[PDB]
Amino acid sequence: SEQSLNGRWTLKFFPQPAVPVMTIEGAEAANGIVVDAVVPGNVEIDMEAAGLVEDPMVGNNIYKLRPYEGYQWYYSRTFAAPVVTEGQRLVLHFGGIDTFAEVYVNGIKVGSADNMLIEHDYDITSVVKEGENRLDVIIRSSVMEAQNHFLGTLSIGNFSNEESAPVRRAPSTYGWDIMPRLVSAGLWRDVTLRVENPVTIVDANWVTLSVNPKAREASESLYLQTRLPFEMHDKVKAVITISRDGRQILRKEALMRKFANLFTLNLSGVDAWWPRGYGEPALYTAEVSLVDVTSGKIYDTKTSKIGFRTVKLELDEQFQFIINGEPVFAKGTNWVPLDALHSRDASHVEEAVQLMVEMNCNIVRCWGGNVYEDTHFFELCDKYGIMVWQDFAMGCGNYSQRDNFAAALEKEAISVVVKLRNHPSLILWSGNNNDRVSRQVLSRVIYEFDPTRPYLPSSGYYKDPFYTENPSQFVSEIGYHGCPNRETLERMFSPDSVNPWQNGVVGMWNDEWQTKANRIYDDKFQGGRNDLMTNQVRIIFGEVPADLDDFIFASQSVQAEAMKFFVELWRGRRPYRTGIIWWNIRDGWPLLSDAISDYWGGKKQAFYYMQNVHHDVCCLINPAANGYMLKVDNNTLKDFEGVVEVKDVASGKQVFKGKFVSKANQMSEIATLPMQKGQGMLVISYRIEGNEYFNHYLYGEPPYKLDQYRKWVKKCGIYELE
Amino acid sequence: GNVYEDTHFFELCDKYGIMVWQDFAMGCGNYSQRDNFAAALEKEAISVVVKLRNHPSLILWSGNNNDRVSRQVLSRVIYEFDPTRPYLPSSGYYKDPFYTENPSQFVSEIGYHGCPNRETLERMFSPDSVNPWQNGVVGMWNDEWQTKANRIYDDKFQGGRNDLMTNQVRIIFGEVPADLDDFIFASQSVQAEAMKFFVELWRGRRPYRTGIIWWNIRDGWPLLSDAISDYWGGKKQAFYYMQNVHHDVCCLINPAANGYMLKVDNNTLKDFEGVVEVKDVASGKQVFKGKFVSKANQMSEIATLPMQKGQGMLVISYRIEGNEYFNHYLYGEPPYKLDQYRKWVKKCGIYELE
Repeated sequence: SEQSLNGRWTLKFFPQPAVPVMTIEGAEAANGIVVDAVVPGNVEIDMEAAGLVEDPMVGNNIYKLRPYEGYQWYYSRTFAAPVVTEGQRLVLHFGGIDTFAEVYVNGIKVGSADNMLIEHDYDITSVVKEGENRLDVIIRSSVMEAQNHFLGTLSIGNFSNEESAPVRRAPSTYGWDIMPRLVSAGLWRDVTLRVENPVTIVDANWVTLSVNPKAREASESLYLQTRLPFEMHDKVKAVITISRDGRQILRKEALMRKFANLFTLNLSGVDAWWPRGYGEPALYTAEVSLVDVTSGKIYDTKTSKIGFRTVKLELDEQFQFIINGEPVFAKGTNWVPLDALHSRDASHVEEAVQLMVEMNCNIVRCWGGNVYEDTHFFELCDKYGIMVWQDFAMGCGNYSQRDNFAAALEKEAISVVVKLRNHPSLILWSGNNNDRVSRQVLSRVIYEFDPTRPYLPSSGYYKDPFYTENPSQFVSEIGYHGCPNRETLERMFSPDSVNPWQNGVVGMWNDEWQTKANRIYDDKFQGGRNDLMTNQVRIIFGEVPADLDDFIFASQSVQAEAMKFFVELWRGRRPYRTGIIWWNIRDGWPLLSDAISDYWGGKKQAFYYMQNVHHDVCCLINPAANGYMLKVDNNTLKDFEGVVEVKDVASGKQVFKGKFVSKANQMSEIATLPMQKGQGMLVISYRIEGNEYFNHYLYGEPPYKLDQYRKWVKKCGIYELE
Repeated sequence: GNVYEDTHFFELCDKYGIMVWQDFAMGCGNYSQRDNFAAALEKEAISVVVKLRNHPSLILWSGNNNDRVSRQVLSRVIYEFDPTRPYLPSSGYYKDPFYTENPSQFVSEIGYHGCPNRETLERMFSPDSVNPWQNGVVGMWNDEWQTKANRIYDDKFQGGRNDLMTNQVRIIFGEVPADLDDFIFASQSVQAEAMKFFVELWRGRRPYRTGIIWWNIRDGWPLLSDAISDYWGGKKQAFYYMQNVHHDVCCLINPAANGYMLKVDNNTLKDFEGVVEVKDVASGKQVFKGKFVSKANQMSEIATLPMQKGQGMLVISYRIEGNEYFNHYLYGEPPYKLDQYRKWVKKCGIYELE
């Protein structure tokens, strides 16, 4: 059984002195404040519930959490230890400790945590009592831990904070241009008590050796590691079961004559796992149990949903992902922190993944500035067919080449790889970077613990040749600023600061708008990152509107047209272009950013534009001095037939009407359209297998008139001005 | 896969002139890349290198394998503690093109199964299990024979490794003999002809071929294996065949659709002169007689012999500096008749059927 230690804990906080508190008698003796804390949680959530801090999402209140970065946090609770039989093991499991802390059980230290991003398991079998036991965790300041290290030259001056270089925490917690500075602390993931038998499963590594999708065959390997007392050798059998919706497909039983074994399962009548568009995300329940051959008692059982899929990164001799022997075109978003207070991430995962399902992304890149997402995130990507590109947790910056950092990074890499290597959605590991970390440490971990996935050591006007003539087949990062919806503006800003213009002077941002750009520290300055919004609006629409609703529509339209153009340009230049990962789909804080949706679920206009150019089959138009090139792109393994009609919005004249055949996994040209005069919009209507789809193309050259573009969008009949 | 031999082993190889290729103790398998295993392997490598680096017979260190162990740890130990020896990070029908058209100048591993002598069978097997056929059914091994294949764990199954003995016999001699003594002679003859052919093929294709290391000479347990001698000293028939094609100067014959190519190979630094005679065993007809000059450390061709009809054996007799030497060549193509091959071996006058 598994007993949960989540719930109400006791939290005592106080400023950290020159000598950090490491013991219990020191934590109880320190003059501090005591509050009721919820675990999993962040300490700022507990303090806001106590009325001690104000909502950091509103105004400049984010800077008011500054003093608590030098505090210590004393967690303490009491649990009932279950009765253990002789030979069993009692494990205390922490899913998330932020970050540097000493763990005590019954006044005895059981471990010292030093990594925010990985789990920490402790054996407390010999230190527990009978009845109620006391658990104590004394966390110290993450910021002050940086001064225990001497930084290398290239670790200073990067965009990532110097405080983030020598420690193993999410880099964006120290502040970024898309995430606030909120280091925080606390037990931000589950804390559980586990009772393990003498015979228990240490790890079950499922690996697809081969997959024959057209034959509905697959060869799956199970690298099983167990704890097996020698008196249990030749007396325990491993029971392997592959099932789908309850129906049993294969059952293999084998006697456990050694603690580690490889079982190869040659399956038939099983479907392959495919990313979105290229097929179904077929998942099968894989269960392994350790059963006594005499009494039949089950000692342990591991269950998960696995997918039969092969992954190969073909480096062009600038790459292309090969899934099940087929070259897929990757279209997706970068994944940023779901929340600055990362204990709330698990409450956003389901709804945020749905943003990618609605977008019809087939790939997602987990940004190295974020924590590693939990298992439930990958379980969702498994069943929705979203491939996962995982960067290791290092941000814009170079890191130490010494042995201490390598050992800490090796311990972290092995932990996260073992935790995630069995998800079919996971397809790539990246160093996000001569470097020991990217070309030796991380590559050596992938070499030993996951040889079946590739490892990569490193990663104005939207029609400007900088974007157009970029020779990369696979773009990994690309984004344009977009002002959030009015409702999100009124919620995060003070009433007198909702309008951005200080004194009404167009272009000069007030202090609260400068905070939500994002200004990491509270320095009073004018301009900076927010000027990107007015600059991009001034280019496309000539002048920056003074009215807020006009400025919202203008800024969201610039982001919408720019983002839609990049996707249509990459999908339209196949088969040379092999993939596009844009930045980004969702904000992790109430902020002014280049994401296409906010922290509160407010979808910007770019989200609807991007959604209509991410379909499995998409009719689009690419620019040409000869006029318009009507194309259709197919990101599936099937051919589709439809009828497409293009008419001019301002005149109502029909420019083209005819049927098309979209060949599988390729771009097909439909027709070349006559060049229209001046500026305007073409509406693209096409029907495929009884379903209506819609797209558009804005012709002409900037500067455009804002009021004219708005009429064209409303008459196009696709997007609401809202 | 073995321990490191002690000093007395290398002292013997020193005085008998046997070069030693030493693999580090890692077996068919990849190993950890972490620091703990590297430190343990480094401590082990330095110890064994310091212990053995002064023996003249020792000529090569091998990793038996991007790998830290083979391309960093072990190579770094050789770099510092023994820079005067090289370090290498890594290593059916016997006339099938898989063996014949193998382009490697130096073969490191090659072997064929051979049933041990009757005396070794009766010693390691229970009396009712000495005969391999369970219920007399030819091909089905009893449990004790399945154990000595070798079955690592006591799983009751049929077939597996032991089927290699009957398969190789069925190829060369058409059918598997039911009589034990016939099966012993058939299995040992298949191993003997296959092993002798590989050595004669590599020695006969010099100077392109540079060396051959066959597997293996002795068993380390009472077992059914591809070694040419058992744990109790029982020499299989392949040992005597191999011995006659390992001489410093060896007259041998390599196959050709044109017939037979009588060659002589020299693994010395001296030239030798002799007289060689080849006659057919079944007919007694003399096929060739004449003198030869074997140039040092090279293969020299003597003559091309006329192609004989059907199947048979040629006996090769040659005298060098007052010493008689003997070899043979089996011509024709399988399947052969077991009783006919046995007569040819007995009349060849070299190997005893025992």
